Amino acid sequence: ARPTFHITVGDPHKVGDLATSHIVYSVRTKTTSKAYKQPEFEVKRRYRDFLWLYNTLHSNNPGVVVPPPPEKQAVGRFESNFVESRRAALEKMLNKIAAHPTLQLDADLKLFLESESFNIDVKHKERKE
Amino acid sequence: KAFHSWHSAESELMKKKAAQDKLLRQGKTQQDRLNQVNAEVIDAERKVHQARL
Repeated sequence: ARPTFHITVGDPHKVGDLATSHIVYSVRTKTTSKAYKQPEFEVKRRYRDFLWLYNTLHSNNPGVVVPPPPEKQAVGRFESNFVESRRAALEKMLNKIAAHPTLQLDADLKLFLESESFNIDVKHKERKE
Repeated sequence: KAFHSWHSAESELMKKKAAQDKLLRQGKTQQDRLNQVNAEVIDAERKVHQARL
């Protein structure tokens, strides 16, 4: 279940040019994981949400790992490849974290992957605030 | 007064509780204030209990 979490990051709703524009991906969790509510959910996360999220994972897990994020534009442009890297970076980040039971347990992350509204409103909602 | 205090623990308790409910049935809810208010609710209930006991 924990590693048995199934993730497609697709649908490169790459919000068109702004010189900083942010790709929004389907995140389909098809998950047999019982650490993920939905047997399938798709959310449509944007880069910013993830980076934060990634950080969140960082934040909820005190030393307890947090691998690399969604891919950096710090060398990236906005290239399909770059965004792919991001997509991938997430995929990876996510992949691993899912096959780490703990990082996969971040509730924000459950809500995040299993609800589209971004990390943010999930994150209020969770500390009952 | 002991009685009084006691109820006071309650009347307050109720307020915090009520507030929680309100955030909740604002619908949206700052989960932040919900938690704070709740923490105080449980204490207040206790307060009611104690002063009373």
